[PDB]
Amino acid sequence: NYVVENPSLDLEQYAASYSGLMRIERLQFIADHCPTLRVEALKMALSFVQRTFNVDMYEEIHRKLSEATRELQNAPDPPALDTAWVEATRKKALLKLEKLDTDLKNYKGNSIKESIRRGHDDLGDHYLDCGDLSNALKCYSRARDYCTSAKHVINMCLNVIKVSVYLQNWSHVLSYVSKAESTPEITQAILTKLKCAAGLAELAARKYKQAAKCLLLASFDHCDFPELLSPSNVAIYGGLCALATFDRQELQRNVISSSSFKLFLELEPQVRDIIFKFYESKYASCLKMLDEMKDNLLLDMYLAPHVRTLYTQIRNRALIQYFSPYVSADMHRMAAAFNTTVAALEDELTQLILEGLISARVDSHSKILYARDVDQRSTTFEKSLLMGKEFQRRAKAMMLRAAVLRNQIHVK
Amino acid sequence: LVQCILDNTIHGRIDQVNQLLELDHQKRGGARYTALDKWTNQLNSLNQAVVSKLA
Repeated sequence: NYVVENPSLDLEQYAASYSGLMRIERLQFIADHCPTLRVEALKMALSFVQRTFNVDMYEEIHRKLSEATRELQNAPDPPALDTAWVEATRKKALLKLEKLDTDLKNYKGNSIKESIRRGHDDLGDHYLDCGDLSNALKCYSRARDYCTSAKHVINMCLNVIKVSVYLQNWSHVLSYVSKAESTPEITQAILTKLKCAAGLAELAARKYKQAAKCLLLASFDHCDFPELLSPSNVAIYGGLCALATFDRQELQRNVISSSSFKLFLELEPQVRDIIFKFYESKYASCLKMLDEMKDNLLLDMYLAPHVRTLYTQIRNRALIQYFSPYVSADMHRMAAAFNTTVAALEDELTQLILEGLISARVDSHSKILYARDVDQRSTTFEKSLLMGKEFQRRAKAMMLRAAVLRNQIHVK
Repeated sequence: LVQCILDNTIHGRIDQVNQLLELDHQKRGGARYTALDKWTNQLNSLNQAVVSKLA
């Protein structure tokens, strides 16, 4: 599946770009899927997990770091968790939480909807920091009841979106994105954050056409959005999905018209060249950059399974567009339009013809790919004769059915 | 030439083996037999389904 070996990831920037439990999840997966770098990834993870009083995931991360350090003590032939933290962390976490709980329950005796909603949101924020997902949800699911204003609804939607990403309840994210968008009359760019959340949720839900459409509408004025996804990965997420789903004219319009993805492409010049090479029919350089983008972004959270499908689609689409303006396309030249071998391209081309959407015939004698332009009339006549034969057969079947029903013929 | 064809400005393809640019003259004047065939197949499948459901 994944967990492959490959160097050259910059741990410092990827950890600092994100922040929150999202960063915690990013550091864990990067450590778990990138060996020969798991130690520093785990060392940086635990150094940040101990902040904001985590309880359960800390034990898992500390155990993994202890195993990783033990492994380092045998190859070139385990850290202490300082359980004083447990005594310290629990005692502080309880006292402040109990103090906050006492206030809110007293506020529940005061009966103020906004105060109850705000207090419940604060309780949910504390529970998320404590490492209590469902506990935060119930606090957030009690703040949803006591809403008063449109901004309160927007904040309610954002909190549920944030939590359901960690819970991987992407259905709750999409439902709250729709509620937050369609309701309040479709400088403060609030819809941009909602579109970014929807695109990330759709991409994690194995969707590419709508996710790219949502990501392309994301304005760069949002800038800091580290609770869900960094702008650097957002540009990459949009570019890969657009390359796999959007066709040439579809790509050119959407990227240019958005004028925020141009800024996104400036952030990631590699995908910008990939799209530009895709437009200019330089798929040889386009795909070699793609493979370079493969290893750097296959250790991504919601990308690793989907990127392989996305990259497979990109390879298919690139081949389809390349052959389209060709009558006698030499398979040598088409093979030379990439680092692939003649045999490998022939197998890839044969697979594409079997699946379709290339409409070609392979002439293995001279290794030239000839496009197929069948006469419409001949196929029409053939399938019309087949339809007439099938109609006669079905008429015979119906006449036999009528004969056996009229004569009352049935097994007793 | 590749850019122009991909922009739908050129109705034809390229023969790179012989350094040749073949353009579709589209003199057949058809595109109506396609509609006739689609109508034939769709309505015949429709009739078959109706007969199967009614029987």
